[PDB]
Amino acid sequence: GSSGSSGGSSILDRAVIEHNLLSASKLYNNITFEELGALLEIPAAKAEKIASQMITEGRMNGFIDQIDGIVHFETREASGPSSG
Repeated sequence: GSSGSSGGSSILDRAVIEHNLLSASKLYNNITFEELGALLEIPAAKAEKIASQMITEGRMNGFIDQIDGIVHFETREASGPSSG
């Protein structure tokens, strides 16, 4: 299984990615690791881990879809199904 797996390569501004992740979460309703990484200029592997790390860090709200490999971001003014 030839997977990306990007350890150390670029030490770009990690803060930017963190914010960008939050910015995109408020911008792009949904984006893939490939695109997300292209936005942060980072690899999907990094954006994937970062995205996941962000959620775990509480920085980002939502979950990562491994079924479609898309990052599910939260949208302003949202809750879900009708509770009751």
